[PDB]
Amino acid sequence: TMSEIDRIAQNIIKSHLETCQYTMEELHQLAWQTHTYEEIKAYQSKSREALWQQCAIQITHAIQYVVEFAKRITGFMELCQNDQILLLKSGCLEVVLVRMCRAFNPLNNTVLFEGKYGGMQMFKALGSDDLVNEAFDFAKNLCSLQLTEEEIALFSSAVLISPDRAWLLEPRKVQKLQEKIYFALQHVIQKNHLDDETLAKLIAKIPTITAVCNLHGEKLQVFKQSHPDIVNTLFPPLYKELFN
Amino acid sequence: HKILHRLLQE
Ligand SMILES: CCCCCCCCCCCCCCCCCC(=O)O
Repeated sequence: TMSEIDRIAQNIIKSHLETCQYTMEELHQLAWQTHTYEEIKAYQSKSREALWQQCAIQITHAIQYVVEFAKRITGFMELCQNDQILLLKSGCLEVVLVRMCRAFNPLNNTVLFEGKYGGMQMFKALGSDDLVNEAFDFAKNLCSLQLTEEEIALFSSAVLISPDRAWLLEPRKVQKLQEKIYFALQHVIQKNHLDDETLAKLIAKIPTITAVCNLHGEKLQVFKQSHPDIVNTLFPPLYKELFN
Repeated sequence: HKILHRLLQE
C-alpha cells in the first residue's frame, strides 16, 4: 500500500526534523565558523584522556538525540522493547555517524565539533588517526551524493531499523518495516537525484558504517586498558553502558 | 541497559 508507505515516510521525516541538535538552517550558519589556529592547537595540546572525555560527551549527546529519533518513529515503538534496545544499542552510533555528514564540509574536509568546524588534525590527541580518517572518508563520500534531509532521515532510519542485528527476537517484524522504509526512500530519491544508483550506493555503504563504528569500539577497549578510572567514573554513564 | 531503558520510557 502506497498510502502506508507515505505515512511511514512522513512520520520518520518529521521525527528527524524534531530530533537533530541543529536544524539544517542552523548548520548553514555554522559552516562558516571555523576553529582558529590557536583553538586547533589547544585541542592538540589536550591529553589523550581529556580529548577522549570531550568526544565521549559529544557522541553521547548525539546518541541521546538518536534515542529521541527512534522514540518518535511509530513503527519502531511497535517492536518489542527488547528489540528496541537491541536496535538502539547496536545502531545508535551508526545513526550518529550518518547524521555527522549533515555537519561536515567536503570543501575543506572539516566537521562541526564544539561549535565550530575543524579539520581532522583537531583530533590528534585521540591517538587514533585511523578512526578519524575512516570517519571523515565516510562523511566525505556520503556528502558527495548530495542527500536532502528527507533522504538522510529515511536512510538513517533504515540503518537503525536493521533486521540483521544479532539477538533480535522478531527480525521479520523489523524486516517488514525496513522494507517499507527503503521503498519510501526509493520514491523520495526520484524527486531529486535524476538517474542515480543513489539507493544502491547508499545500501552499499551499510557495511562501511558498521566498520567505522566497530573501529570506535576497538579504540575504546584499548583506551579502557590504559585509563580504566576515566571510563568508569568520568565518561557519560550511557556511553559506558553502550560501549564497554 | 538501565539507562537506555529509562530514556525510552521517558
Ligand atoms: C560519528 C560517530 C562515529 C564515531 C567516530 C569516531 C571518532 C571520529 C572523530 C571525532 C568526531 C566528533 C565526535 C563524534 C560526533 C559527530 C557528530 C555530532 O556531534 O553529532
